Amino acid sequence: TIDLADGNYVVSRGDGWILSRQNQILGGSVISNGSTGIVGDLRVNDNAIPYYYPTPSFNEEYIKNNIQTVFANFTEANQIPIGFEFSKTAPSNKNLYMYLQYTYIRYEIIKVLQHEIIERAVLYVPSLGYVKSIEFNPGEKINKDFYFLTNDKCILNEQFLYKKILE
Amino acid sequence: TIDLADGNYVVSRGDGWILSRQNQILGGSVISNGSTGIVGDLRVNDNAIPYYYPTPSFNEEYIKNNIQTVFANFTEANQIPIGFEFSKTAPSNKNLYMYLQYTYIRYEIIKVLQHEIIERAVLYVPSLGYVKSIEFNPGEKINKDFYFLTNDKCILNEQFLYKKILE
Amino acid sequence: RVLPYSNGLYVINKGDGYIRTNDKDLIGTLLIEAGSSGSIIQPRLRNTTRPLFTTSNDAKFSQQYTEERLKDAFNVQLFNTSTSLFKFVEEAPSNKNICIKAYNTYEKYELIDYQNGSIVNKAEYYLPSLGYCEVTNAPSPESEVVKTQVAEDGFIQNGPEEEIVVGVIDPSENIQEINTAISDNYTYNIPGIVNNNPFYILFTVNTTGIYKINAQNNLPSLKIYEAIGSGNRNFQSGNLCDDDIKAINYITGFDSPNAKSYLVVLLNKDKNYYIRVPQTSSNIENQIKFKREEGDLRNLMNSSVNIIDNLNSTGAHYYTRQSPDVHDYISYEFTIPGNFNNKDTSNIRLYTSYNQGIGTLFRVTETIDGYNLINIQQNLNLLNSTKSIRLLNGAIYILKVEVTELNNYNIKLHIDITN
Repeated sequence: TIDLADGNYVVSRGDGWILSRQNQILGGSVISNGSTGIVGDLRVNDNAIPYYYPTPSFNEEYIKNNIQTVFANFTEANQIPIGFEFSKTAPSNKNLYMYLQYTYIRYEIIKVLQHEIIERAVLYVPSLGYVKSIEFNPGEKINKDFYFLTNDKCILNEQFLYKKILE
Repeated sequence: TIDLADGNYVVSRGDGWILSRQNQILGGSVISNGSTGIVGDLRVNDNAIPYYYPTPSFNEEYIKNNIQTVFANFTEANQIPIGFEFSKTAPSNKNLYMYLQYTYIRYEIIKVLQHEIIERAVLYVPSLGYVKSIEFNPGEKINKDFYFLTNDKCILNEQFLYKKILE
Repeated sequence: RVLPYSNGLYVINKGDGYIRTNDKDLIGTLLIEAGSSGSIIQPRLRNTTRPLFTTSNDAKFSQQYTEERLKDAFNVQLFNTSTSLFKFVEEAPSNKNICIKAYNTYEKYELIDYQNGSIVNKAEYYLPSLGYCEVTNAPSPESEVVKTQVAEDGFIQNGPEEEIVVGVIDPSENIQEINTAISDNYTYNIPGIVNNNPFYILFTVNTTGIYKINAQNNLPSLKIYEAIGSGNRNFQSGNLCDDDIKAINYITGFDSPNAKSYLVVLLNKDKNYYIRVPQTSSNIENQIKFKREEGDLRNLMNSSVNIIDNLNSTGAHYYTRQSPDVHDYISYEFTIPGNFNNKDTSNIRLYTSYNQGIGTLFRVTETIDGYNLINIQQNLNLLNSTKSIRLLNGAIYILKVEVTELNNYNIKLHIDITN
């Protein structure tokens, strides 16, 4: 129940979103005893793919057009490659595991009626990445929460940046 | 005279082999007064070449096939490039010389008869590299041993990993 | 060790950092003279990478398929191409040389047909990962050489211990969907096109609550599954949205053919659920009734209510069913042989042979609104229970069993009646 005038709004939640079940897809490297690991990535037109969750009334096109008019235009931008990498050094006693996960911006577009949200379509367009380190002795049981994101989330704080879709 | 049953064995000696006369082929860089040098390499299909020393009864093919069944399959693997590099910083008083040399794995395949080795064919397939530093004032005579490997050797410890060739 | 799992397809992530024996996977060792530093880089000059795959059945569990199941389970994008890159770097101390060696690695996925107590099919998919590296003191090159025999082909894990399982929609079972969110009641007709095969029903609900879901005449027996991570992302009030999720989590339900059952489950508005109707067999038309239960029946929450119509006037009876996991529930609605005097009784001992449970006993009265459970006995300890109770002939009761210790895949319930 959100305090806005009846109508359609375009909305940016954060950079820094990450998706259910998708930790570990890219693989992960394991490094031991105070050597250093550096995993990183690029961006042709795989990383580049955005994920659309449309609704009746908010078709893919509608979404794309409408958020590219307000915010970061992505189709244009993710043609030029950009890189990112992380550099984790291990302690000397034990060894550690680090794996790469792609971060996304969460755009969504919302129908409001009666200070209430009746409908929401969502677009995740890929930003950069994020790595998670963990130190382990072999046999040491690990928290399932570490390897499995069970519900989408932002690893940064969210936000709610909005614009009314015009008539 | 080695304690094995009559027959043909496939054998891995170490990673870390380096070859007679071949130090300095790649060149070397000379860096002075506490600046830092970084030499390194890649691997298209030059570094990629393996060196075969076959015998009657152990032809190139025989060798290739037989060690790729047991060990690191190289023809497949050395199509994807892999890099390596080294970073030597010089002292501040004097200046130094560092040169690059390719390391190899030494595979060999051996006919044994009477707890004795009657025959041996050899394959050097390239692994990564190795650099040798040395500090010098000009005029300072250098040990010929430093620039010239007179007989093949392993710069790591050897090993002797083996499998019988089947019938 | 019991590993109850409501039979079907499961893909597991058995962990990262796997390598093959005999350094089939070593990139190479390089040796770092004291006071220098040295790295080994996978730059991805060339993308292509090789996964490794082995299966019990090529015909069923083909690499293409077992790849698709990873898409289903973890939305894995790429299988033999990574643009993601790795390097390992090390500095040697000034006293001694160091030497760093690097191996390529794999995440190890397992794909499983787990039908009815045992894995009837299994594939192992080794997905190319991002490295393992060992740093050791430089070995003395004079150190003696041990004639040493190579090892059996296989795998070593260097990553931390991991095993995380994900249920997946069986691509051979169709999906049918209910576009309208279920509100308070809803009756669904099994369409033509399912042809009495198994299939899935995707649906959602409007306001969150407890629902009784049965089929016509509580037959066939159903299962319900939550879809993982549903209902963040898109939503349209009143209807469902696809979300794009075929990774599923078993809530409750039997796999048994021709057992009579109804499900009683909690359902949350911000999630999507699949139901799995099994092979119909029958040529008559069937239906799935969803009712929202606001009454006493919420007591059976996240239980499948098993139906026993068939008691003999006296004697031993038993009812073997897939056991739920520790701290989940199986329930049992039974009506006791004999006409209802309201003074007549039959003596009823309720044992269980293999697993322990907390049994809860209710008398059932039914009104036009719904069941009413009157509370008869609590805290009953079932495992080989000496105990008995006099129940009323012709009256109808429900036993709700919480599993406490899980000692066997099936839970066998006895109703041994005396007079």
